[PDB]
Amino acid sequence: SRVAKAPVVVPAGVDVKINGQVITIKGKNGELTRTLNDAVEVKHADNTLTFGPRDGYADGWAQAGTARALLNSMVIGVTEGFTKKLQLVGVGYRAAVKGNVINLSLGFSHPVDHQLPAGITAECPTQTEIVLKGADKQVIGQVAADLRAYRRPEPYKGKGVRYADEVVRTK
Amino acid sequence: MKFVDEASILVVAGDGGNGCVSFRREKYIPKGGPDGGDGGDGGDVWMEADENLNTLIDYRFEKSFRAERGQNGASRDCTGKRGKDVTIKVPVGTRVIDQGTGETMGDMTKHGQRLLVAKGGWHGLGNTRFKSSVNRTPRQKTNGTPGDKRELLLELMLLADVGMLGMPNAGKSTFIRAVSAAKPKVADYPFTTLVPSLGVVRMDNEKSFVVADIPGLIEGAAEGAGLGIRFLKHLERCRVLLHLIDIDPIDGTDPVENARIIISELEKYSQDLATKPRWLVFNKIDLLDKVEAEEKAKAIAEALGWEDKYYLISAASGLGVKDLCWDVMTFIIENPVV
Amino acid sequence: MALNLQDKQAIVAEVSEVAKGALSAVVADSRGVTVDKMTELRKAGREAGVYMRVVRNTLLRRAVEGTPFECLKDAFVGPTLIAYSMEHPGAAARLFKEFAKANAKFEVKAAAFEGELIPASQIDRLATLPT
Amino acid sequence: RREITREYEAVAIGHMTAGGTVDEPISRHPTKRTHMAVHPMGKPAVTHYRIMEHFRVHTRLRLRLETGRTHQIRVHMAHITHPLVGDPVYGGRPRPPKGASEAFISTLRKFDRQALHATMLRLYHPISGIEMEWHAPIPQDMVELIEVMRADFEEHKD
Amino acid sequence: AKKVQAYVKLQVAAGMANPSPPVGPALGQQGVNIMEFCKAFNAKTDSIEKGLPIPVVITVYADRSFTFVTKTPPAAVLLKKAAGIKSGSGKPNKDKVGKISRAQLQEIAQTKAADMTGADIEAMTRSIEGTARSMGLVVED
RNA sequence: CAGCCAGGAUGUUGGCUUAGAAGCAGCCAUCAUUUAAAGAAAGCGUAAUAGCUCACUGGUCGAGUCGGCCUGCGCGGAAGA
Ligand SMILES: Nc1nc2c(ncn2[C@@H]2O[C@H](COP(=O)(O)OP(=O)(O)O)[C@@H](O)[C@H]2O)c(=O)[nH]1
Ligand SMILES: [Mg+2]
Repeated sequence: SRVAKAPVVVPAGVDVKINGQVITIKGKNGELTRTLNDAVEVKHADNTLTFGPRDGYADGWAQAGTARALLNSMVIGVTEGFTKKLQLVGVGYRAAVKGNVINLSLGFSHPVDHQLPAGITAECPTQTEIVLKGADKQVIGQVAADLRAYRRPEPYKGKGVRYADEVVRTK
Repeated sequence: MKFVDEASILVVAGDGGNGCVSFRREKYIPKGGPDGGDGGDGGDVWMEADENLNTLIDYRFEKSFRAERGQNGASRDCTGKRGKDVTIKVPVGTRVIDQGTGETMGDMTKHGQRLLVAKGGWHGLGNTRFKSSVNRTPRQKTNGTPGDKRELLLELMLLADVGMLGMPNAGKSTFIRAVSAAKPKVADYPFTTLVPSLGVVRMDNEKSFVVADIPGLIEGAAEGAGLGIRFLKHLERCRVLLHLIDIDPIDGTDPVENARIIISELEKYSQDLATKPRWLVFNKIDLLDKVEAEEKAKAIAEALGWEDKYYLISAASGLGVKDLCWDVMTFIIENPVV
Repeated sequence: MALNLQDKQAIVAEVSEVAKGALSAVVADSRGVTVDKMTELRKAGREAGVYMRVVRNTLLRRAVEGTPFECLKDAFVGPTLIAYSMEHPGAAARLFKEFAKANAKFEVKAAAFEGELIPASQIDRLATLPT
Repeated sequence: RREITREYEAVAIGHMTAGGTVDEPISRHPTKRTHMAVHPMGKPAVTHYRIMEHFRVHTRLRLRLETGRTHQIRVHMAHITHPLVGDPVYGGRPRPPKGASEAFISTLRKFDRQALHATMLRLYHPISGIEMEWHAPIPQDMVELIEVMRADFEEHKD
Repeated sequence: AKKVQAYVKLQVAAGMANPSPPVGPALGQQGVNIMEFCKAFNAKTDSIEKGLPIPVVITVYADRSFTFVTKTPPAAVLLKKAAGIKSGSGKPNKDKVGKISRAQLQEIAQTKAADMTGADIEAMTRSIEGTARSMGLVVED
């Protein structure tokens, strides 16, 4: 509702492709294309985007607000870049990146090799930490979530892999 | 595994399976024998020790334990199954007390001992057991015996082979930072350690002993001074008692009377701890000169009437900690439990 | 917010102070400190006491309402946070330059000490005041 | 007023667990004229019992009786289906334990009386007001009864 | 007065010599020793009197020593020696504990060295009594 | 209204039970005066300490927000050969 009312400004160097409903917001930091629920259309203005609902649909403003936020997740990604921080704490935990895959010595009997998607790269400024850089929220969140699925920290010592933003409670 | 708590629970034993009355009726004949059987014996309660459990935390969570009630009798001369005996996992060294001039049931010293606490009720009788010629139609049945009910005061008390008591912030937890593998929280403030984190020392194969931690306390008969009798209860199976006295406290008073009153309050706890052999050791010797703390160490002994070796121990510095362990271990071996 | 009784009274009291006001300064304490709050206002209590008002209500429809009635040229407070420091005794007292001198005293942002409009002037560093 | 305290020593059957109190009204047996059975509409009664040590299938126990009516202690101990040892009138049918020695079975045959004894009595002097305390030595039959049970318990269970 | 700078304050009295049972070695553990309590702390306190507890900031950043300044004692620690009883509250409000006159805590409250919120003397005249009647006292202003 | 950028301080470590509790174990007379927009205060983390916070206000966004009442149609409550 109110989210759709607010206009959104697009930066320079990024183009907006309109082919009906499919939209391309390719910029200086990669390319991506996303689709809506066939209920909210897109219109191009001088420096803003207006979407609007369509009659006959009860939800209406409900999914229209999701549209801008969906664009908001991919208008600054191709301009600023998205970085998520993951912390590995514990004795014997090893983390490194090789090529486009990550090898983790998390205490398994065999090393864990996870294949990263094409549009997301990884780097380890220090051995015990890793930074994830991507172009869209939807994939980068899951990749970080998948990493935590191996070592979801326990509430006793916090040992395992965890995001830097959240704090693991100890009991 | 960071807190110790004690509470009381209510155990109830299932009464026996009640008898049944019935009369078999076939598809053609309407008159049949007095069908029916007995009940099921009530489920008992067994008091079993456990290594993994070390507190009574679940017992505060669950104050009531229900045994399986015996199944009632059924037709076709059916007898109900005996109620399953509920087994309760308890840390070793527990003592249990009842009401109404109650007393202890049995001391647990080793794992594997199973103690009988509650006897379930015993099954009743059906009409078939009352078979006779003159009656010829038994409508009588015997009610199951009621189960046994009692309230248990679960007292947890450690298997401290070597028990030690010392002055507040005298380094009792620091003494565990020695060869002892336990890691109690250590800090300069008084009563740093409140939870008893017992440790174990293994000098060599076939020979080891456990050491418990009990914080110091001020002279109070009641629960005053924060700490008191609730911590002294973990004692009373310590074959050796260790006394720790500070030398030249940084801010406290030098021990000339406070080291004597702590002995006096031990007398009034319950029985002076059966006058067990108490060993007095010192601490805080690396702060001053080694030779300076020699003459003043023995001066305290006759000041308090102590005629023992008055061992000088540096818990933090680690000098002499091994010498005390050798002496106590020989004393332990030469005096087995008998 | 509560009902409108105190809002009218608060502005009316502020308006009545304009008739007996003097030169005033401004400050933008977006990141303020209570310790600093007890420096430029303890001086206000040092002079006479509690009479000094530093109420900060520079909203587009809170302090602007009294602008047409008194000091019409002060309509340019519509932009971002601006505070007032009104002096009843004396004409052009030394408190005007206090904020400018205290700008570097852990008060990095002080609304550029644009001041008020006694002579209908612009942003300046005024130090010639009756002492 | 129930001021005088009375103590009894008794031996019963069964592996006891803990003491307690029994409060059951009692009247005459409906059928047999030599039995005094528990009746819901009987005379109210209070009795307390404690335990000093257990045995194989028997026990040695100390208890206090409040009202000294006819055979009060036996029925209240028998109302919890734990009858006295050797009692022919109120105790249960003979039930020797599993793996009992021949000497043990003879002792129960030899001890053919009721298992009851009073040890400690407390009284208040009539014209002085000073308590007296007296104790009764354990009778010889009970000495051997607990002796044979102690040997049997220490041999079979151990 | 600039940032958090890990400031703590604890004391029981000024007439003592840093006793252990009341407070102990908790007078500093992040670079503050215990032997310096009688070198510079007892430089101005010992000059006048030791009869009122004094809280004070740590102010230690990277040096072994300290660079703090002592401040005024609390308003209620004086209620024991120059106002009346000293046992404590006892019954909080079951009855009237004591009586406080306007003469009391009037001129002594001005003895504060650096503790002031405005020059209005009347402001803290009734604010020093603000600490009062927290135990069952009666004001007679 | 909810968000974002900040304020959260003061006489003040609030008196007894207090070893240690000082908004966060036990009692509130519930103080009020300082600039005001903020309470001797509802929650983490320990023993307080130190820090995270909240009601509240200031600035920006700029048009509905808040939960009680009656009622139609719905959802879970609803597992068997
Ligand atoms: N220098 C030195 N310090 C010690 C020694 N023993 C204990 N301490 C210190 O005493 C402090 C407090 O000891 P604490 O664990 O509180 O003993 P408690 O009072 O019995 O609980 C610790 O921080 C140790 O650093 C010693 O032998 N030498
Ligand atoms: Mg210790």
